[PDB]
Amino acid sequence: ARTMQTARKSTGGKAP
Amino acid sequence: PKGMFLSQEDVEAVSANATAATTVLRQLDMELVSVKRQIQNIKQTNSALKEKLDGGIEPYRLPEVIQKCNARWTTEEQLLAVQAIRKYGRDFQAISDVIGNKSVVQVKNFFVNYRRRFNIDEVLQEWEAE
Amino acid sequence: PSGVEGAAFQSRLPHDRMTSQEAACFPDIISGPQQTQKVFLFIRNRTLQLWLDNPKIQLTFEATLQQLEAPYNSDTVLVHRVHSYLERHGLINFGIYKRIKPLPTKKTGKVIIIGSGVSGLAAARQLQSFGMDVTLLEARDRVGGRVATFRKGNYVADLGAMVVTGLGGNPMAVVSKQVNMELAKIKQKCPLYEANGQAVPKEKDEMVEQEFNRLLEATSKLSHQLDFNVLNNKPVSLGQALEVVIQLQEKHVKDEQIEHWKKIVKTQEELKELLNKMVNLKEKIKELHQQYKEASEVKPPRDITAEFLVKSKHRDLTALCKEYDELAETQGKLEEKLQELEANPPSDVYLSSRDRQILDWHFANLEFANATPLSTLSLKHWDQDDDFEFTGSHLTVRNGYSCVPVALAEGLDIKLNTAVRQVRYTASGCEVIAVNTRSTSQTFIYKCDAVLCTLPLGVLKQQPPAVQFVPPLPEWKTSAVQRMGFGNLNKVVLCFDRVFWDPSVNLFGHVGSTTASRGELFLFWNLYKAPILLALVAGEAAGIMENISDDVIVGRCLAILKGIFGSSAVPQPKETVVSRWRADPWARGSYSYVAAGSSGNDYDLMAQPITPGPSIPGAPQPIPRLFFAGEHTIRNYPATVHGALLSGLREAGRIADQFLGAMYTL
Ligand SMILES: Cc1cc2nc3c(=O)[nH]c(=O)nc-3n(C[C@H](O)[C@H](O)[C@H](O)COP(=O)(O)OP(=O)(O)OC[C@H]3O[C@@H](n4cnc5c(N)ncnc54)[C@H](O)[C@@H]3O)c2cc1C
Repeated sequence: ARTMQTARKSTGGKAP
Repeated sequence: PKGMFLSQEDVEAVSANATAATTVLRQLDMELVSVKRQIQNIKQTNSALKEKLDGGIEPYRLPEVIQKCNARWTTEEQLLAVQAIRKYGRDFQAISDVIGNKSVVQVKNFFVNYRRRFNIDEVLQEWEAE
Repeated sequence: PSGVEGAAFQSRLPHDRMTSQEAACFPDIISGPQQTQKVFLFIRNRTLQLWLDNPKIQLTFEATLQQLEAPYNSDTVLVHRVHSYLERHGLINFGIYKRIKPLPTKKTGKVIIIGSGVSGLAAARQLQSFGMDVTLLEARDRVGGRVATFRKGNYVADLGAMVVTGLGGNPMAVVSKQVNMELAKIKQKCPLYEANGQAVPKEKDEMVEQEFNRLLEATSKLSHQLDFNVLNNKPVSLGQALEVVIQLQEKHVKDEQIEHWKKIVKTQEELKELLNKMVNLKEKIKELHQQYKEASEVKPPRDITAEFLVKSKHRDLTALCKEYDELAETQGKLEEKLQELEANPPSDVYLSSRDRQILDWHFANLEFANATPLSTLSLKHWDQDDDFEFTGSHLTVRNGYSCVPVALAEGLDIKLNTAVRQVRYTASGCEVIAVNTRSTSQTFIYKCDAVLCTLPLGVLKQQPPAVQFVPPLPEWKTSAVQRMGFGNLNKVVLCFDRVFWDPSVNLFGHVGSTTASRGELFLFWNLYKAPILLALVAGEAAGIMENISDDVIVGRCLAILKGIFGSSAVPQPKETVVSRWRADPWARGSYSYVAAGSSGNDYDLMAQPITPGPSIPGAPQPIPRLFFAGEHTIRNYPATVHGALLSGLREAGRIADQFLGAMYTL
């Protein structure tokens, strides 16, 4: 899932 | 973040069917073409008018006479007045440029002192007809 | 965090609140007074700390009480209850510790574990640690499952799991302390490079990446705010939502041009109407000035009406010369309000090809994170586990990730080349039939009290069944199996005789020309000591490139590399390796994902054990017999190694609780 990203982690839609 | 421009109304207008997306996008694409070449139309209509107005009004401006205002009424200026009233009504401004050396107030004065003698009443009701 | 609170956070637990789990084992405490909760919570949080401090030795109960300070060391049964719950659920004494008390002389219960994948091994170790008899059946001739590490000479490269997603709260952190692992940090700089072989310029790269994340945040608000979640009675995928959001942007660019050009016509038309008034005055002026010229022809002296005709036409023309001057005055304001608009146009496009092919790369990056086309992801739920993200740098295991499953396998009864085939689960116990993968013909029968199934979700999805369940799994489980997503992502590994890339940057992108090819060789990794470059193949490209021979693929690979670094600095690779995980009969895909129409609650159904019906009619409802572990069962940590690990710790505790009883719950 999103968790999984290393490169250019995606942020939109995530709750900081 | 920076919440995209996203209205409720816009959404199903792109989801209604498979290509309702490319429906409205092509409706705007041609709408822009429509106005864009309309601009080129009036941009040329206006280019023609701009050329007809060549020279400006330079050959046609008459040096305006700068001359001092006087008090008394030479029978001449009296008579310019009565015809200025017949042609201009109550414009007192105009009557003051025509007469030339009277300001706008003794213009007014005139209407009352010479009221009876120059029958301004008939002159002015004559002007209202027209 | 720091102190006993940090121990709690490193064990994925709130330091100041009791969890739903402990509500279950300590319902006396939870329903009790606020003070006792605090005692427990300190006792809990304290204990993990001593385990977390030294995880290379067993943390015995006596040990814990010894190091507890009053007033907490005062109530011993509470300390025993806590220490036992912690030990049961793999919050302490898990992984590879030296044992203090030795393993029980004669065991109790028999568990058969299908799969020696990491989740598999995880359970096996706990169960054996609890005095049970455990055997693992593994179809492969090695233990890793989807942790697969290529090795030849000095070359080393994982075709499976590669990255620890940061030690902040990671149980993988505990393993690395216990186990030799060379953990190496991944520095975040990732240059992109378009199809030409030359870098994206910093301007472009920040403007697209930012627009991407903006598009993502948009979809989130379609999902949760605007409730955009059904469309022609299918669920919305992240893919669709992405297109509807881009279509909305591409629309907005066109209203902005239309409203601005429409501003130009509203003033070019006021100009028209004013130029008309100005020709119609040059016309009146033309004829007036004539008339004045004919009236000054009469030469003075002249009677006073003739004198006023000259004087009149003079006022009348000067007055019309005023009216015309006020009008090319105002023609000045409009004529420059128009070089004003035409100077500031709104932007011409939403996105150009060069932009969109770069935005595609960020979608490839999402399609890699989920191992699936965004057209299959659930809009609402794809990211539903983001809350449990770890902290810290991501890392690589520089000596190969397989060194972890291998280390875990030490001490365990593991049968290799043993392909399970049928699982029979009955009121009285369980038989599992396996064949030998080499000589299919040698058949095996395994009887046991319970079976732990860590079969990959793709294996479970296989049509026709690669494994028969007897009796068939209930509809509620098999429905969750379809709904769940099992996707694909592959890896190409290139070994060279010399470093030709930038040795101080660990990764870099390649940008695809097509949207279709956006997954194809889109991401590279320099990770290991040897000169190895490793390339990802995600998205829709994942399934495609399996059909294509290695050579063709290593071709497109060396091609992209040549464009980047120059056709003369790129040697022939010494050794090459292409993964094919959907083809792999024991994988059937790469890892799981929240498919459209699924939720993360399907992960929970996935982990619910099965209880067979009575042998004798009217005999009472049995003890659950069939358990499930693996990455596709752990909702809050899907599709990772540490999640598999966690799921194995989970089932192992749940099994032991069902078969050795839980003294710690009274
Ligand atoms: C290409 C790729 C890259 C990845 N990279 C990362 C990463 O960087 N970080 C991360 O955290 N995670 C990563 N993962 C995910 C991680 O590898 C998995 O989530 C995890 O290893 C799965 O563990 P599991 O124990 O549930 O399944 P597995 O590890 O697959 O274990 C299941 C076992 O069952 C065996 N088996 C299957 N069928 C049978 C049968 N019929 N009989 C007997 N045995 C059978 C299999 O051979 C296997 O050994 C990656 C996965 C892939 C595919």
